[PDB]
Amino acid sequence: DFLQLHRHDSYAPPRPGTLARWFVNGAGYFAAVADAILRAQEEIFITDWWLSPEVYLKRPAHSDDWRLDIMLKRKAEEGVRVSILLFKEVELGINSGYSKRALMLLHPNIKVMRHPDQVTLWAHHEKLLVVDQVVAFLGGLDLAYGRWDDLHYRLTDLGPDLSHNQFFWLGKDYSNLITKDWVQLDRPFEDFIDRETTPRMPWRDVGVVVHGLPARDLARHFIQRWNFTKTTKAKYKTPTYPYLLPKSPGGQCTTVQVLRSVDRWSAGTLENSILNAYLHTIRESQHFLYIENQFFISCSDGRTVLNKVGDEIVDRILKAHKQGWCYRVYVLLPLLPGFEGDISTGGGNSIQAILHFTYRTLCRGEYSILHRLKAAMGTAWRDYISICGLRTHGELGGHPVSELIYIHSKVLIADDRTVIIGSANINDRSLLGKRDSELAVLIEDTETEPSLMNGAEYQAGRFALSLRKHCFGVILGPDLDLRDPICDDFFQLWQDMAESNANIYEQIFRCLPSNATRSLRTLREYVAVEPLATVSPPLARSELTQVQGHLVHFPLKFLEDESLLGMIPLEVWT
Repeated sequence: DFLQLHRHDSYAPPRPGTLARWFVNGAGYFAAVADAILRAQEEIFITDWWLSPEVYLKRPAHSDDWRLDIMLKRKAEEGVRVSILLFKEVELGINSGYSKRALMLLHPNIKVMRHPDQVTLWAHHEKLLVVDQVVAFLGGLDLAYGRWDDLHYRLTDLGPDLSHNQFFWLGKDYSNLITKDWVQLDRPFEDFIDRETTPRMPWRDVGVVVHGLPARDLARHFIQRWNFTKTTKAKYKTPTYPYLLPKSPGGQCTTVQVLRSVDRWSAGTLENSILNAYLHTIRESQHFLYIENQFFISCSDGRTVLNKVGDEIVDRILKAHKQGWCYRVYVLLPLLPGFEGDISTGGGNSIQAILHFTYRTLCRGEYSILHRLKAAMGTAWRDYISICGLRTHGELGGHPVSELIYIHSKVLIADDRTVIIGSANINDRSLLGKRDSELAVLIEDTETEPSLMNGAEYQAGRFALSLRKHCFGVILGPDLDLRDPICDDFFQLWQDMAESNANIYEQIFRCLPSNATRSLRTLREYVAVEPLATVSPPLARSELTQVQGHLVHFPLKFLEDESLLGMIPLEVWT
């Protein structure tokens, strides 16, 4: 199975008959992770870009039960060997030193290695937990603060002996990473933003659990990285860090293939099979793509942006337009990048740098998707691609408040039949292989159910259709017909709701980003106006009843008059 590369040049072959189950949001994912830890008998393997030891896997907490570090300590006390690989930041505020020391203190059977020790731009980004080399969790969710959430996407959490606790996010877990970055992680149960005045930011993400052969394949990636990391410095070469060896509930039978991005620096071998699977899946798609991703930085110029995901999307749309076939691309992006900054004053240079490359993919310049579509078909591009974000509202301090829903997912769905779930963002950092290390699974359905595709009967895949309908249903908010994802009536309904919700949120909250602020000049005057939410809470509440779902148009004109791009290498942002 591992003497030679496979489909998409992956180290692992496709695995038919694999039981797999998807998760939307951290609540179900973290609870299933907890259940799997509890039943571990031999080994637990964990990779994290950030691991918060005191995070709770089930909420709300009333004791030390379900706290990550306590759960791992008890399993280690039972004889389970826990092996953990953490990213070593440049003291970023993730504080891997605190995580390492806390985990190593728990029990002698828990071993942690950090990497890299050299200065580099790139990171270990994959999120993985494997139990007994037979059950594997992956996706966009780190076992970290701020990640737990559910369909309620709560903006508030108002209700150390925890017996009477009612909070869902204790201490550092209550957070809004755009308002303020994490500080003082060695004080896990102390707030660092004002619960009474400062809404948290909802976190949307996608995970998956796979059983059997793909879980063993994922264990083999962990083992390869573990044994490679042993050789990186003298402390890790000793038997204190043992050589690891491959061991030769709602799940759907599928065909699953593991994919990864790794390089010499990260694993001692080269692979970019996530990128390969993305390009092949887009090229071979026949009806639609649904893309929910934290980043959308693509369209190659051969110099500053290299990955061709955006280029394959353009070619696929142009091909469908040339042949006269119905084809839709849904892109769901976070309305603002997840960096600390004040968007009312422009957002700061980190936010603006990401915004620059985001709009470069979307609609600004010769390489953008919309410029190349407009060139071939003019205004008809709106028939083939819709770019949206998510927003919600609640109440705090006696008046409505609003916040974007942070899309941290890294998922693609094609044709209601194929799904890619992993850690890889759509940017060069995740996809080129040479930069950040990443994991993903390509999930192809072999079992189907009768559905619709532009009005015709269509055998859709069970795993993909259930996931796609769950995304659409949450995003759109009973009598909605979600069977057909590309027919004219539904696509119009999608665009109408995205525009209607965006207009209402702008009328009530004057929230940013917005097409109303195309320069920093106009932004300065725009934010000096008090929004209706606080001027007249009753009038604001009445208008907010017309919102349905969370879908909002992604404003394509925000700060379009500014350049948005000093000595940091540009590849930091791509």
